[PDB]
Amino acid sequence: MKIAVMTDSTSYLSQDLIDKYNIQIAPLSVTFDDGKNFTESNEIAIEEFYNKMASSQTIPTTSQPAIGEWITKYEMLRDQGYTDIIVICLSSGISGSYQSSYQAGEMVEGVNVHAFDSKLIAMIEGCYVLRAIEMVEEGYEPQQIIDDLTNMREHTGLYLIVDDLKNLQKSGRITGAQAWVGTLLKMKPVLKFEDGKIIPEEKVRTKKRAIQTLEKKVLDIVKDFEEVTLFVINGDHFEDGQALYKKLQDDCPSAYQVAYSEFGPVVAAHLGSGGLGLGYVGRKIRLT
Ligand SMILES: CCCCCCCCCCCCCCCC(=O)O
Repeated sequence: MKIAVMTDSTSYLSQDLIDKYNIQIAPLSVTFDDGKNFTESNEIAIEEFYNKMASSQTIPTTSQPAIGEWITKYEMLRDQGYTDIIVICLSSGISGSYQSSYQAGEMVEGVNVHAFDSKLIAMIEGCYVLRAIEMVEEGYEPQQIIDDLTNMREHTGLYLIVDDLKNLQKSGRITGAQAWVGTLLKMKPVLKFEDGKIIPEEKVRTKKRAIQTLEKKVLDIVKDFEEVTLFVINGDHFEDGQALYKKLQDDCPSAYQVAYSEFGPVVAAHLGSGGLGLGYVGRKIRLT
């Protein structure tokens, strides 16, 4: 038995872990109305993408990995000699990448494809990849791995702050007067992941109080977990994410694993400039 673990680009794992464990990546894409297409990888400049998103009158569209990259990746893993492939995808409720990976897993002969719906995104999704790899190293069975990941999904979440009301207007989700009143009142919508769906939670004035609410809610949730791993997922606003990270380091005991990360173009295209998330998992994920 030879078990491998792969994922998509929305897991936003650092290139270090991808090189160390040789994790395969099915990249997503983001295309603008001008024809400019960005394929998610650790080589493109996120600053250029943010500058484009600012210099674009219309919001871009996002694209799941085409029903092809999964096929070649499974084929290469089978040619290398792998009996089982555990695939970790972003939330199937927000994207079709999980469905495309599952469908591609049916057209590849010679290896079992275990597609997993992480119901999350970013490093919170990459935590499933890290746990799967760790438990392959421990000598677990793919069914036991899927069971463990499903149990982990029960104690895993992500809260989010949207800062770009102009981006929400550019997508048509809000009106002009709404955006103006939100800017005047410093209104910052707070959202959360629930069963793979992004649902509203609070509407907090100013980004500072919204960050405090993020911390309060996540700490209240993880107080009951035997193991806690927190993740700051920042955007182009370095100061906000760094402040939240340092506040967590000061407020949380060392028994908590606090980490920092940043999301890429596919997430930024829908979150806008200044978005910031706090995610949690109820396990001690091996981040090295
Ligand atoms: C850590 C930040 C989380 C914010 C995530 C916001 C993105 C919502 C949906 C993701 C992109 C849409 C679907 C991906 C590509 C596609 O299938 O079209």
